[PDB]
Amino acid sequence: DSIFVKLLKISGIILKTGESQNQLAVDQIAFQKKLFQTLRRHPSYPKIIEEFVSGLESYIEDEDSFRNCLLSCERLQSYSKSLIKLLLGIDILQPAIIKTLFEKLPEYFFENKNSDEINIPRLIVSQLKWLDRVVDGKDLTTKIMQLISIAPENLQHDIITSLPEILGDSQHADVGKELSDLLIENTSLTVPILDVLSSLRLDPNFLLKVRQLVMDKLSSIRLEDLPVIIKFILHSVTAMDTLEVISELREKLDLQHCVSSGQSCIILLFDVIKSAIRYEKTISEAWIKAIENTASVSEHKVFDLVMLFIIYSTNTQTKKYIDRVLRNKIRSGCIQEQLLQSTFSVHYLVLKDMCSSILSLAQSLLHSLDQSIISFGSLLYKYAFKFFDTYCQQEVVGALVTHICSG
Amino acid sequence: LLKAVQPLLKVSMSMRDCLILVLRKAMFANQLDARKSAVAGFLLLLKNFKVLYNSVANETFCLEIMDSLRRCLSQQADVRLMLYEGFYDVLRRNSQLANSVMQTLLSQLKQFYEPEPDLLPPLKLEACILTQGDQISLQEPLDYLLCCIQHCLAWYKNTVIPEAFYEDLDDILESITNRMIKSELEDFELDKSADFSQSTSIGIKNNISAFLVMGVCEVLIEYNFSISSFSKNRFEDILSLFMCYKKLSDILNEKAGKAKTKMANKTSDSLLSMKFVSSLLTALFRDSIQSHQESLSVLRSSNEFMRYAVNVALQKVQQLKETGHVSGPDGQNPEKIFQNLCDLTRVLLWRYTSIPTSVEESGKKEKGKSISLLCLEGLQKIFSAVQQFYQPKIQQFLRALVSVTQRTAFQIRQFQRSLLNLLSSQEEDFNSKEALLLVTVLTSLSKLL
Repeated sequence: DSIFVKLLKISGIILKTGESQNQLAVDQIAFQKKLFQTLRRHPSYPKIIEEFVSGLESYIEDEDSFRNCLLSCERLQSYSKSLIKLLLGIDILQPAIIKTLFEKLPEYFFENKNSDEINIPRLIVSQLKWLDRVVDGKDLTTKIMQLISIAPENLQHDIITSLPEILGDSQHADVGKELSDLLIENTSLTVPILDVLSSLRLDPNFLLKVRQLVMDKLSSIRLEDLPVIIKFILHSVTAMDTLEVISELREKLDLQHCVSSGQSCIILLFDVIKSAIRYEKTISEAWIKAIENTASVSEHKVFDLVMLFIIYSTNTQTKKYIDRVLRNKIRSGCIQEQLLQSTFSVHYLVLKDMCSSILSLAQSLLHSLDQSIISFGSLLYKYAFKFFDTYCQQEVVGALVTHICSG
Repeated sequence: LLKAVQPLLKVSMSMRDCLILVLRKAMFANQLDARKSAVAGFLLLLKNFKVLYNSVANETFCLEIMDSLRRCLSQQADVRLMLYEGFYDVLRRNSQLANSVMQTLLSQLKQFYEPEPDLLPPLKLEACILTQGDQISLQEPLDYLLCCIQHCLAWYKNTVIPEAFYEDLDDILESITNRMIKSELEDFELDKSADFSQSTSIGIKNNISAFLVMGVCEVLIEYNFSISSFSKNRFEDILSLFMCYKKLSDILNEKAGKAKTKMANKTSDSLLSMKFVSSLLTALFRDSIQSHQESLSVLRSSNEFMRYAVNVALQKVQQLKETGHVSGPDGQNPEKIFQNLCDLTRVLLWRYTSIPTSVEESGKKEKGKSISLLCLEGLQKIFSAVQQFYQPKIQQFLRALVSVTQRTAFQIRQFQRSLLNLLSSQEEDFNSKEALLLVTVLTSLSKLL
């Protein structure tokens, strides 16, 4: 009936009632360009957009019709993107659409998961994701940050986790500042900010500021939050603050106050460490040399050796620097059994995967002289065989009989 | 990696849809290599995925990709650049897209184009710059863009036709060229209103704008030359363009004469294809055709121009010695490069041999940068670069100009007698350098005998 639904029908899309996923009679870009060019060739090209938006907003006043305008379109030639996203790529309707889209949503902050357990705020933010074009960022920037400021904890948290695909290089840095105003506002809300900010283009100076605003609040935290925090920290460092921050961190931590969410989130911490150690050698070599330089004090702890094993497994190339560091380390009356005991007593699930890493170390130890070497390499086998799988045990004995027949 | 892989992704749909998924997760990432590898992957899809399995399964899909690339175009400069560089390759491999592809860049230009004549600074140059927190940066390399446009469009007219975008673009570039002739650096606010202070945000901006300007001019030079069957008004226009270009270059020499010589950004590579340069020297030195000659007598006059348009071939071959590749179109199809190196060698031999240094009429200042000398310098660098890279095609090299050796000896003797004449002539101020690199040439040549 209306210019809205009629030009939908013309452009190759069917508008259904509000019970089922809408259809489309042509390809997506065919429909989009037919709509665009048809409005352009239609006279009063500026003011037909007003009739379009008025017809649409008058149509989506029903909850289910609104939801079906938002739901995926049904393809014949068999699913595609929704109607509303196929209008959101259209740059000329774009600002008015974004305005009205942000406008009515505060009717729904209590009418959440209405019919089929669908977060309509999550539906309406999920309209704005992987936008292949943005026409005005700063109007959206003002709107998004104020609409986050009004929103509840869980919903705005979900919105926070979905921003950086939406945002452009026009509007990263400024929102970096406003997010620190949100960072300070709540202790409940500190971590998904770090997720976002880690995933953004921001200057290293504000990044270093917020890095210190994290690092002062390291030991004042639960475990749940630390891998996503630490991931951010692992890609917050410079090339020059590497030794200082590794030392700062390593001396500051507990890993033991937290000690079945504990071992699970420590595995995720270590996965974050595995993702950052792999290529950023400016941090991995920084770490190796940050601990070899703290070989003086024999009070260096589980984390120092866990990292030795992980990094020895990780980098094929930096194996022998680790090898030589440990052969000097062991000799000083440093690394001893009791560390290895608790290491394999609690931090076993991480090294459970790194069986052959341990075994290679052991094999490389038992070859040489200095019975301290040989003693420690044997203790390694013992505890490694003890706490690990039957596959690990099978592997161990294989390796042992090999050292026997061979060496 | 993906050059290797993709023949898998002809077959698989799951891996294809996981790759493209990762490419569209990467363009919105913080680390820089995400954006660029995302573009790279995209273009390679766009390349080999079809020529135009069902074609209806691919066209829509590649269009979807290019709708995605309109995002990257909203991102930092080099990500735009990489597109602009790749698109000629795309079209040579995948013609059917042209009607779309042009528009993608046309609209990209239209944020800068000012289509009202009697407006002199005919582009928006404060759209190609970004200032925030007193950090001042380039965005939208317009120069490379125009280069892309020119190349694609010429190729279009060449092969595609044997439809309104390009019939417009003709008159677009025409109006741009005319406006460019009579914009005299105070529509750009240059040289006196600013002093290219690398300290000040404004002098920085000036530096950048100027580089862009010169690049623009270079492309327009290529276009004006390409259009005509050697019509004289366009050649006068080329000379005036070049006169403004050189004016800018010597402004920077004034500005680069004061500070220490770590501004090696002045030698920013030209936006002229190897191809066009080959064709240009071919037409300067081995053209006696009266029907064209009235125009060429205009360029042949302006020596500065003639030495610009050699220094280029030097920058191109020097790119070929430092890297395996050059910047332009067909800048990695090595046979194209081997063609263009042969067709430089040919002309420079013609020039150097026929016309030695002792016919000079310039004097002491240009005697430190005389032209025949630079023809020879390029010859030294070519011979060096070939023996390095195109070893097996050396018999092919020379039939241009029987074994390897007779060809080699006949080439040698020209330099040999040249240097002998050089020594026998004088002892007062004999051209040290000429001798030095004649010897160097012979050195290179030796290593085939």
